Amino acid sequence: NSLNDKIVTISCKADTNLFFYQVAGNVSLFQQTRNYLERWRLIYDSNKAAYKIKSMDIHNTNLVLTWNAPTHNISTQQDSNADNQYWLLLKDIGNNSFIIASYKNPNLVLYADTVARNLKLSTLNNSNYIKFIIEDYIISDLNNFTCKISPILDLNKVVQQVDVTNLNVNLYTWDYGRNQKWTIRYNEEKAAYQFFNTILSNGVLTWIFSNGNTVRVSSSNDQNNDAQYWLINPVSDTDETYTITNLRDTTKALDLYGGQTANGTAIQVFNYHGDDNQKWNIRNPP
Amino acid sequence: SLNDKIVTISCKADTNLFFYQVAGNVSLFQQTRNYLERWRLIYDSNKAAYKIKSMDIHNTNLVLTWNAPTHNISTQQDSNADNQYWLLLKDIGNNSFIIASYKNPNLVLYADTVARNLKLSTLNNSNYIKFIIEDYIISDLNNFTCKISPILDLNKVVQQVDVTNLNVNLYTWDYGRNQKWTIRYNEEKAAYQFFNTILSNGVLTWIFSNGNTVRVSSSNDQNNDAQYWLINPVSDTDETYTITNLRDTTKALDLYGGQTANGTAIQVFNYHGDDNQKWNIRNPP
Amino acid sequence: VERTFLPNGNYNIKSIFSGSLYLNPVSKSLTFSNESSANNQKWNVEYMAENRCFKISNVAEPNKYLSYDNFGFISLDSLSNRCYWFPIKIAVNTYIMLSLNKVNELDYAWDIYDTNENILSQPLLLLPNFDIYNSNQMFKLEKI
Ligand SMILES: CC(=O)N[C@@H]1[C@@H](O)[C@H](O[C@@H]2O[C@H](CO)[C@H](O)[C@H](O)[C@H]2O)[C@@H](CO)O[C@@H]1O
Ligand SMILES: CC(=O)N[C@@H]1[C@@H](O)[C@H](O[C@@H]2O[C@H](CO)[C@H](O)[C@H](O)[C@H]2O)[C@@H](CO)O[C@@H]1O
Repeated sequence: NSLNDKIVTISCKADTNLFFYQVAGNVSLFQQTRNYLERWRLIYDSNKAAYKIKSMDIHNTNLVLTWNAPTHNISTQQDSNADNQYWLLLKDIGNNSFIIASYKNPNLVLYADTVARNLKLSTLNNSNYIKFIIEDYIISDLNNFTCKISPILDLNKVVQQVDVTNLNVNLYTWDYGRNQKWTIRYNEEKAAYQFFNTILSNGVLTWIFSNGNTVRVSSSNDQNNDAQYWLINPVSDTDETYTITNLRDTTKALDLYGGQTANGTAIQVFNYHGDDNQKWNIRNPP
Repeated sequence: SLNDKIVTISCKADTNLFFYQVAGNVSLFQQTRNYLERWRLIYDSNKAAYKIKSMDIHNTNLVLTWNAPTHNISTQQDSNADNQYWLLLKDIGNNSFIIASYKNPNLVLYADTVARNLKLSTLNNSNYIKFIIEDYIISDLNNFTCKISPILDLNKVVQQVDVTNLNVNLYTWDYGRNQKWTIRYNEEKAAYQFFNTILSNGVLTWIFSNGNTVRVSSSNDQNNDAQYWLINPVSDTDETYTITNLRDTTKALDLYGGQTANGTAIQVFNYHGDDNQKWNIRNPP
Repeated sequence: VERTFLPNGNYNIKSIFSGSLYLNPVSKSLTFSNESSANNQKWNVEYMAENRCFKISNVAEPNKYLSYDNFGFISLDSLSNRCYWFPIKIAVNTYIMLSLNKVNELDYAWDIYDTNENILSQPLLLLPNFDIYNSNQMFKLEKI
């Protein structure tokens, strides 16, 4: 139930920089790509109490993680709902990791070969090579991502801190300055994110709820302030568009004043209506 | 998250059998609602594994031990040994646990329900290696049909007045069905409901739309977080609890004034730790 | 008369992890223990021509044979189809021991778990085999 239909990335506890990567029926271990090549949908069968692991490949749309019995090899094959295409997701409590066991034969579990950069089946042991990190793909893509943020009304402009001493936040033309770059961090406890401006070490995007709708950078050593935390919600049919709502009051959304696109225009929060001035592109700095 | 939690452990293959400890022997036994079936999970972060320690009051140092290389599982003195550590693997979607030996993770606990004891097996898809691990309070209270007494008088109980009057008051115990409550735990809400056994779907509710009024309502008001309650063990007791409402969690359940007489109304009150907000939850004799 | 690469007779059985630990029964499990110089560490190996496999009985209990149970453990039991072993010689007297029967439609073999090459108190299990390179599945048969 809790994982059914969820789209995730899967990385190695042994090497957190290596992700399950799919192309043309081959599964390998590869650096983060933040795209469909490393995304998988978990499909629950209640009867088997097991999951299919389906590639989000855009060309071949029916490929699932498959154990090539009787070898120890893994591939992606057309989904035929076969027992060798089903997996038990066993969460190692306290370790925040999963052992992924074959439903066909639970004596065997996925094993990460970090030097051959691929997967195989193995009997169990206490190493991290059989432990995997399964994460919502949005969190996976955004966590520790250094980005620039643009209103969809003007993708040449960005949300910025004005400078190192002026903590105000406004819309401005993109000039590659560090005051225009933000590093996103996910907090597991709060189930929310902070945006660290990269011109400071501990400066986070914050709703100053003591001054109406004002948003500013403030220090993150002010720990019990929900106003410093945000929900990042993907807009449908887009790869880079998000609504951004405040953890204190989730009805309050990151808002471009008036939908005005001039330099210096205020960034604030405002009641959520989902119009274009509350939609943001979070992107790689070029 | 699980570290230092006190839990019962029961079999997915037979949810009426629990891990049971006496004098070094572990068996599978019916629900006792006592320390003989309670275990503290002790996490070692470097091993990413747990010790499983009996809450036995006589010997306080016994842990679930695999007597390698045999098929036998027992409780032995804690010596922090590898055969005393266990991987707790939660089977997601199935809401159960596989319990694998740290000394040999290919081997997991297997419930021999016919012999009423534990052994070991390599991994498979049978229910005999799946286990339900549950906080002991939930385990004891869930589906428990009880009677509820204030500690100021263990001879009176909280009752619904009758099948037509859904008011809730104090009254003397006479074994009436209106004087008994079936406790049900909502996993989603992480809270409890009290079902009166004189009704089918009548639950104890906070009528905040009369301020402090508590009363029985139907649970045909599907989402209503005042039909729900938290139950908290008073320290170093056996049967004593505080009962707080889900809407306002400082709104504890309250005996009016401390009045231990018949017909004294039952209400919520702001939590003040006091004795007219303490309660004993018991098996009806 | 000799029919195969491994002559009939009495052997000690060792894991490649330790030259000083010897296969014997402990309760209903099989494990590797310190040299006892006794019969329970002696194993009679007999070739069976009809199936081209081997049956292996304990010298101290000559009507009990290495077999396997339904829990993944090697066991000592009376004769049955589960007592037939198909060795693969991979070195001078180092063998992988497969079950004659496919199990869960795979090759299954003796397997001993090691913690940094220590197998003390580990029971011998029957686990899947995929190749000849798994150290945990390599065993020495010493004529003695
Ligand atoms: C010049 C002017 O005030 N025009 C207003 C718009 O500002 C206004 O758009 C909203 O402005 C607020 C500012 O706090 C928020 O950004 C809000 O999301 C915008 O919708 C509209 C209202 O529809 O009316 C004028 O055009
Ligand atoms: C008649 C009267 O009010 N006497 C008061 C008690 O009410 C009071 O006890 C409290 O009463 C309130 C009312 O609902 C709550 O029930 C509360 O839990 C009780 O503690 C005591 C306080 O010591 O003082 C008088 O006797």
